[PDB]
Amino acid sequence: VEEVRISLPHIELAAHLFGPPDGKPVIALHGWLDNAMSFSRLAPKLAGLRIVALDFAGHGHSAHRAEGASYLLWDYALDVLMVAEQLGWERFSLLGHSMGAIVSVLLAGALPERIERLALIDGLIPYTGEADKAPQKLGEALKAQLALRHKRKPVYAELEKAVEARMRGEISREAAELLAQRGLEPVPGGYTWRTDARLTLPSPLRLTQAHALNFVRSVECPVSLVLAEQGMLAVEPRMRALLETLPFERHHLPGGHHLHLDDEAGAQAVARVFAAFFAR
Amino acid sequence: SLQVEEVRISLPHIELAAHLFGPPDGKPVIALHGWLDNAMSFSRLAPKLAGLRIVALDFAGHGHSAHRAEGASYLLWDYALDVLMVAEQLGWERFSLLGHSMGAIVSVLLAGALPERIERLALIDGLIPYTGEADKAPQKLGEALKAQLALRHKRKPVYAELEKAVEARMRVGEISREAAELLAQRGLEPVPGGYTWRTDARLTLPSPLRLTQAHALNFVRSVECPVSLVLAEQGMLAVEPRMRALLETLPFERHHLPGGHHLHLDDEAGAQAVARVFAAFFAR
Amino acid sequence: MSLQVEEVRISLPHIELAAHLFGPPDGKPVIALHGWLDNAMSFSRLAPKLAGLRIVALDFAGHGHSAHRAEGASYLLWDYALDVLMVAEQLGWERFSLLGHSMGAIVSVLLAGALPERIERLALIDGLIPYTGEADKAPQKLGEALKAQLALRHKRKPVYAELEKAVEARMRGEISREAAELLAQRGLEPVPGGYTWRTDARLTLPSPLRLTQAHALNFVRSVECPVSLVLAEQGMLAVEPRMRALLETLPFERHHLPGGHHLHLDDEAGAQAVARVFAAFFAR
Amino acid sequence: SLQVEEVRISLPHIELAAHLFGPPDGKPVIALHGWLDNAMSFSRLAPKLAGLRIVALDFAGHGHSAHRAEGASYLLWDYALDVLMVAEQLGWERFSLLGHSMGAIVSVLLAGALPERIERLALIDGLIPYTGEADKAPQKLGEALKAQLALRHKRKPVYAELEKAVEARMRGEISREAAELLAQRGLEPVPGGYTWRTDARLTLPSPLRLTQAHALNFVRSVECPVSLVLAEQGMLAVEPRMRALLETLPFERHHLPGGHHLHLDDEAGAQAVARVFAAFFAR
Repeated sequence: VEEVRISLPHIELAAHLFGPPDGKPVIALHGWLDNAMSFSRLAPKLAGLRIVALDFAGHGHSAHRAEGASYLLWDYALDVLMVAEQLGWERFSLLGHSMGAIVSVLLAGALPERIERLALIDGLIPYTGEADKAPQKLGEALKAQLALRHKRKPVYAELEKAVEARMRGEISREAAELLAQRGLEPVPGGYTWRTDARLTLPSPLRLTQAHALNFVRSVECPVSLVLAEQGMLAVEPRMRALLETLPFERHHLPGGHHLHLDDEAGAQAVARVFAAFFAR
Repeated sequence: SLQVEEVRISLPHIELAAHLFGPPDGKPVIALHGWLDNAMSFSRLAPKLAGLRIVALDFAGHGHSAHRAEGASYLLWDYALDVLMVAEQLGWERFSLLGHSMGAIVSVLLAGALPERIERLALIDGLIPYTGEADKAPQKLGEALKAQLALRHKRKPVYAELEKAVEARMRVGEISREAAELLAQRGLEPVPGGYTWRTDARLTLPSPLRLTQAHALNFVRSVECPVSLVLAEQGMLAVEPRMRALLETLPFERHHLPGGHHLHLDDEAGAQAVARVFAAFFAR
Repeated sequence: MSLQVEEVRISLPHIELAAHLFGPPDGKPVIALHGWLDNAMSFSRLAPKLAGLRIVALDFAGHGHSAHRAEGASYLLWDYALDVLMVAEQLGWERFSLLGHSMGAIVSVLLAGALPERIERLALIDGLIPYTGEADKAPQKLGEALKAQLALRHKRKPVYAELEKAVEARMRGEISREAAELLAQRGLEPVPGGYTWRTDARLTLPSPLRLTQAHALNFVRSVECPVSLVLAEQGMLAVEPRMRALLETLPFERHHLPGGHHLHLDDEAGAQAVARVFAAFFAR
Repeated sequence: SLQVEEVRISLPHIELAAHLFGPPDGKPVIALHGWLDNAMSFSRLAPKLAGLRIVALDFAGHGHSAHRAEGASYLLWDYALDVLMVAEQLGWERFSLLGHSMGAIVSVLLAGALPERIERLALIDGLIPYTGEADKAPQKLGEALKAQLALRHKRKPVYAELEKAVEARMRGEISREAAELLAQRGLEPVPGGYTWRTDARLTLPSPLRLTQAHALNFVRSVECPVSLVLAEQGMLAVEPRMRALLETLPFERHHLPGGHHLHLDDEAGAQAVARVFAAFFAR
């Protein structure tokens, strides 16, 4: 049994189950618009771990949220905790990529009694926004909502065009293909990339810089952070300075933002860091 | 001869109840009530404001409005979207807001986020939310996550007798009997025991992320339209020197009136006192 | 002295309904059921005249101010029967009576024949059995139902710029002007162009599976309680003259009255006529 | 290169799960499983039907498809509507049905009601539902309504042990391998172990049965060729009314040794069903 629905009171999520049932409890959280197959290459190289690779709401094969509900970061955080409860987990670890890493940091800092450790791939804090611009951002969010019912879902008459659509938005062909297998939905024309139109909405309220700094400082468990030298630190070198103020174990590795999925090579690089980490 | 007075308003994500006051050609006003109250909050004030088309909206989870769907939150800017969507569904471009307590706070958020849309703000004994700083936000989100896990356990009181239900609404001068009776007519629901104050258990939840003090101040300083704020002499705001110091730096017109937090509902004289301010304000 | 509760939500597990409450809390418990596309104000003239009774004038799902059913749910006659039974459970009612007009009378009979230990009495207004269909046409009928379900996304609801054009629209659905007005107060919803008769597009769908004539007659035979039937001279018997003979085979009390199908709502005289019948019947 | 095998199909009112089998350009077939089963019911059969594009659909409330919304029914013609909407979502106008048990009953209803859409029926040990006449209909409606009131109270069993949950599946007759195949798509994790993911409303009795005349009228309105596989000693095969009825029908019958789940119990049983249906889809 490697593929299940997990029924929470408010939503039903999909998950793929990796590793043995006696292994260390881990939930694996993927990035924006991705899904659990983000851990195709990586989950099976971390033996000793019972890895539940969760589709976030509105991604992969998990349900779309009910009408009116938001896709904010702490809504995912609540989903993940309730997945843990529904499994009977008390303490567990989080393996996170990109947005998934950000969600993991929030949970760890909000509920340090629940999180045993963090294995994070090329993600840490959200894009932030300050109080002076907040009235303005809420207004943008309110207007984007009035346009929600007119959003488009593109259609690709053939699969290969669906795969390469995903590359122009950057990953390898095998990565795109692996995501597509869990990520595509048949429509009359052909396949579309299953998603919830609300996932493109601007947030009504970003965390300030002080909020994000406080979350990251509230983490109490060990942290292993893999940084793609062609990834996030290529896009934000102010991150470098913040990372120096933190105790997290940093490993810079070749590859891009999805280094753990692009290649067997990247995945094996990531796996060796995390296998070490999970063993101590 | 014909007057539609009670309606549903269909938003794409929720269906709300509203009571309509005034001539269909009056200045457009949406009235927003307080936490765990309902449209009858305005049952004495709205008839007294006779140039105005007042849409007295029940907020989600309140009065006769639907509860939100499973998993949806009840945050201030959730109400703000709903209110805006009500204006859309009514075909309103520009409109004014009349708000009591929490409804005043939602009004201020809306006005500061969408200055182009809000003509006027008439606020009763509310302005800014309770705020929380970033140093406690992680602990606050932990509390919210835990409260969500424990939400299953809460239950709603049942009153076998209606007078018991009104009496539970007053619990020694915070709200009058007449005020609790008016609210009770739109706020109670028959159950097997008798009556319950119709509500959503999720309205109990703590916010996962409070606005910071800086956030609250930026919203109130982004209000560009005329504002008339009425403060209850026997409420908390008119007593908070931190409120006085704030209002003194803002252009909002201010009036204090005898009475409690529900002064516009408690009796005719209060409603008329408040009417006198807002009727002059709207007549400009 | 105390203000009483007249308008409420009634929370069922799967839907939330609206009802208007008439009469003394200790009155004989009655649920009043209206016709297709009408609503609880179908009983606005008649209920106040039934002095002994505690009448819960229910909005059916998708009508008046009750919620529409969730995505994919059907509006078959027996779905209404369940909602009515669940309403009584939510009121704590063990045994109860029914007062039904048109489709409401039909639902009442289905309920009374299916669960006779709960229905004490039926008061029926110019309704008895549904339109039926035999097995030889069933595949065709389901086929039609599947095709209509596929075409349902394209249904839209008329918009009336003018309150009075929405009322006249209802007079050609025949019914007096004051009756259309009365129903319009509970049946109209504000939309951007003005007013729409609030409804669910699914109420236009054909049944996937009609009751056979034998079904209908067995539901009628299965009624165990006393039944009072009112027959409008220009109503049901003027459309289906076969009905007169079926009725002569049933122990239902029959009262022939003037007026059309909505004789209880068209005018004060119909309501007075109908009320003296039902008031006699409910005193026994 | 890699192919899409597991998918979500979005209908306006509900979201279903399906496994896709066979060549993209195959003869279009939607495969329909039986009561309380899922698409793993075809795990053995469908790979053996090589010319066919088989959309093995989880019925609402089963397998990995979503449960219906609050208040919605699980009646045979709600499944029929779903199957039709899935065909629309796939862009299929004419398509074939492969149905087991209740899946076969739903398929007959669809063919009989929309002859223009159904090209063939390949039915396994299913034909018409249990019927009930008008003289019992009020009693049945009342039982259905009393069942609805009491549904609230039922809670689903929880099996601390995965194999205890499988063994529960075994109580008609079915093999351990068929049970485990179904359990891979039909079990969900729960605080105390595992539960068979199912909607409780699936246990409710119908409010309104088809009469015998309805059922007969549906089977007799099927205008397309049908291949009916019967289990040799099943109730459908031997009850004199079913044999008598079936003798009057233009359907291609084949009685085969095996249980109600003969297409799933064992590879041998699947091969046997494959041969029949393979030939039938070739003509």
